[PDB]
Amino acid sequence: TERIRNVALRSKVCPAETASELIKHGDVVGTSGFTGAGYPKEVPKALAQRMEAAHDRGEKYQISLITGASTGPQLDGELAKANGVYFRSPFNTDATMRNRINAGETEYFDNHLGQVAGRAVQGNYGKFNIALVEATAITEDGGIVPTSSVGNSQTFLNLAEKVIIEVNEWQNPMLEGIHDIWDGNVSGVPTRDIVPIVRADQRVGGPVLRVNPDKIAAIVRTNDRDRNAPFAAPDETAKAIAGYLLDFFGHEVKQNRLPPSLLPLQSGVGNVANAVLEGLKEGPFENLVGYSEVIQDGMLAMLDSGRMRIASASSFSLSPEAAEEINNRMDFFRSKIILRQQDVSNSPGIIRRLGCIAMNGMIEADIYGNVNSTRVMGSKMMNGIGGSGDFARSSYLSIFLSPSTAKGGKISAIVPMAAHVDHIMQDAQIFVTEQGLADLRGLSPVQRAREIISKCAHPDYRPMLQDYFDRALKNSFGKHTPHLLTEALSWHQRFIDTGTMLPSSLEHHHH
Amino acid sequence: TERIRNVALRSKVCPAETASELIKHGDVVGTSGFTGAGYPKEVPKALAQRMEAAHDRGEKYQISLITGASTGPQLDGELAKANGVYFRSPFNTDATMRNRINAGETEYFDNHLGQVAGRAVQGNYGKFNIALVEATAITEDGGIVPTSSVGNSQTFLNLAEKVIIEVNEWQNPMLEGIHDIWDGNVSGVPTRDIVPIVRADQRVGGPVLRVNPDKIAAIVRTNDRDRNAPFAAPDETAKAIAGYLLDFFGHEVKQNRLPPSLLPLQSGVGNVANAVLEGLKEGPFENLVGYSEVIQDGMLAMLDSGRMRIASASSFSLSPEAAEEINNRMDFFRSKIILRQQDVSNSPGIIRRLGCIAMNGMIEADIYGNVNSTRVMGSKMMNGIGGSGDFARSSYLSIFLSPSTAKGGKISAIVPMAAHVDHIMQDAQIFVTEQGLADLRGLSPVQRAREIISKCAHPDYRPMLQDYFDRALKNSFGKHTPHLLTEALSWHQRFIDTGTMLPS
Ligand SMILES: [Cl-]
Ligand SMILES: [Cl-]
Ligand SMILES: [Cl-]
Ligand SMILES: [Cl-]
Repeated sequence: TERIRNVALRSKVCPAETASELIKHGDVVGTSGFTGAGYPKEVPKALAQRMEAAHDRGEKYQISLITGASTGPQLDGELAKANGVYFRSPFNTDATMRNRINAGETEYFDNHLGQVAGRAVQGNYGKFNIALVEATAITEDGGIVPTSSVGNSQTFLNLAEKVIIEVNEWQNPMLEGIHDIWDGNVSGVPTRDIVPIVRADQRVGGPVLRVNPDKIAAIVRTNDRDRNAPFAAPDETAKAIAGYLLDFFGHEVKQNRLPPSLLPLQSGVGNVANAVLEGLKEGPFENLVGYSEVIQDGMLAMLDSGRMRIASASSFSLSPEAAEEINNRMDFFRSKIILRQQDVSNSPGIIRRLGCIAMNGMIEADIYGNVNSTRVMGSKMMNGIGGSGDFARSSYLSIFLSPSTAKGGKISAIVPMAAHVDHIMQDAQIFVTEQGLADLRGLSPVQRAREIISKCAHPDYRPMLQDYFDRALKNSFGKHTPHLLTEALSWHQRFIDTGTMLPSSLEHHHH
Repeated sequence: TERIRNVALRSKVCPAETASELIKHGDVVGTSGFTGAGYPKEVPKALAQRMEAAHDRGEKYQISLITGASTGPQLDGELAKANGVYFRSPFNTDATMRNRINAGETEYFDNHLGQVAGRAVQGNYGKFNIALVEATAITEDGGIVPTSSVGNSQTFLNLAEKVIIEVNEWQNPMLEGIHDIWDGNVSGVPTRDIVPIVRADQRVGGPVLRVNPDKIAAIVRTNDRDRNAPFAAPDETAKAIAGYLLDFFGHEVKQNRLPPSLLPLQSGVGNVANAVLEGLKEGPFENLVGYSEVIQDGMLAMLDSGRMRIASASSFSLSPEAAEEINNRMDFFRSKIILRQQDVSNSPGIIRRLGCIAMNGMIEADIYGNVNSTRVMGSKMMNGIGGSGDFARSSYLSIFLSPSTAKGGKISAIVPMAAHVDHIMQDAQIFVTEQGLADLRGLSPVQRAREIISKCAHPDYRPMLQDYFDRALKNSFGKHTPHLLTEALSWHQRFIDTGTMLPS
């Protein structure tokens, strides 16, 4: 079937290589793409090539690359390989791009995902030269049907001087109808509109991105796959974490602090999220609802069994197996899923109104329960804050989940002081590791520290943590949040110098 | 003219001492009180005295004290002296209470002010045994008219098992009409209601707090004063700061990034605010609107000079001169001011929708523009995060303002690394000191550093910050946000060891 159903736009179809020539050195480029789904593929590959060729001849060729969130090898990967990106925002998971960022070759700022559209409209990223957006289809009246994510595509389409569309025949035609795109003022000039979402299954818009066809400078016909990350099978650490979390939910229900259907759930991806979604599928709950950033394997399974009734997200993040399953049953799952603009999926007004339960990963937390989601040793970027801030602060309950150690035991995920902070104490109420669960509601910092050390810290590190804390309590400038500034960051430096946070017994250590 | 206009409730009047006896060791007490305005006074004093006596006889006698925000000597002060508060939330400015907190004798957690009502309903502080609320009057229908703040009072009245009302004759009877108390589910069980505020001057509720009269166990007639802000004027440092900000706003308007009337303004608690407001009072921006937590002296003046049209807040924080001024002209000012529940004034959904400009003070910022609002040397509580987070993260523009130094030049307000973080990089776009303004929008952390160091840092400290940053760029573990962890916190330790951040 013909995917470009607007006859007039067919005249703008052309090869990827030619379309990529529309993108000039210094251009700010907004693209589709969120958790490895729905990013443009062929134009970025052709761009990277021409970039490398330019560079080889001593000619500068770099762009500013603003996305929904993370993309995949064909975009972030190819462009970072070509060294073709001078500035990147707001979220990346590609390893080559991460190396450019951590070497200072690509300037990076990881804005809260729900705020990116707003800040783009305010002009923070400068003037948008190009919007580059992947589509399932173009409708009879020139509407752009998105693919496996919505992200910021509508905002980029509004702002950009020129538009390039990739129509990807790999994406299932029955994605059409799954998106909800609102024409209301979510991220524009104040006063903004009330986003009137009062239930997770509510649609407020329509199925297409809107763009003036006169801005469309090229359409490229493509056929290439998203980045479908291998399924991260839960290990015993992930299963233990999930166990403690599910025990906690069951307890809150039995104490009437949560309904039996819990509240709208936001979860991440990976090992632990997968263990939690598997536990929810088997637990004593019913009629669950997702209001998250992403749809993952475990959510599909609950939508299939009827355990989950609806899942709202901005994107899919599926394994190949799960992708195949939803592709063969898009008719059924399309009725269970709403994909929203990320400035709506990550809207704090909505997250709070709905009372979402936030469940997020972390690099580390300190004994007072300040959380680092991004910067290893305080200076090396992992991925970015993403929407963890959007959700942690706005949620009914903010839960952080992590192995108690990293790097094969050589790093403790509970430290004296976090080397960088993404989520302040006030934005984190519950911590879960494979060692147990700390409930910090209503506690002072010293009381948080007693719970976090006793419930969450690994036994190999707990005596060092207790020693730091005990001595801080005796010696800190103030006793409200006790610290020893002489050693607060010394475990990290110890790791930098020696590859482990564990002390050597050839020198003294108070514990 | 009788303040208690419900005849039947007059039979509940009793002595402050007798009322205090309703409050038992271990109780959770929610009170009125926000920025030194509208907190109960007599029952706390009577309680404090009974607490000391009990301690002497060997009887434990402490409470949990949950407020709107800060109170004053009659409440926080007296209970601190008596050592009668085991836990305190969310915001304190009383010196005696601060000393209990920093000595570890009172447990404190400074929640975001807009979230306190919600967490209290959730059960985070435990069950509320008592709500102790100051009132201007009690209407014929049994409505409780608030005094100089709303705070969390509606929520505490809802939650508490027993209610004590102090009716304070000192408070102006013409406060009645000024408050807007919403019927809706703002902070209750999800799903919450949409709060239909789309304009800062929009009233959506009524003038009184609602409470079941069967829950009222005692009404205490009182007569005692709120705290006042000092009467003290902006010095050359604050005026320099206001000058840079006002120039910034001017450039924004000229570039069409702000309207000529700007956007609703949130002005933080502090003295740099006064400079800023005093600057706006005679600035080129007309038809201004406040959507804030508090009505300061500055705001009152603009409401007077017509330069500001309306101000929404949860509370008053006025000098005695300004207090006298508004109490002479309440009929004028009452039409210009709306006092709301703090979970409405500080609602992130509302703040974002209105597109507030947030202007807040700070202890320090690091060179990457993380902000500390609360904890000196990372461990010693000043006041609390208050509503600075609610507004910083939700605002259209998040501005932080500060002298570039503290303690007569012996502390730099710009440091290699903040000893504690309240506001992350993502929540701070603009910094202003008396040295200049740093516009960080669209910038990576190293780019932020270059702006903050060059524009904001004091000349005494700027070469030292540049030295730290340059060696970090060379030697840091990663280069995205360069640090030398062996010296990131060394300026703070140097201050602890020697009394100054300047090397010998
Ligand atoms: Cl809204
Ligand atoms: Cl809490
Ligand atoms: Cl709302
Ligand atoms: Cl920005």
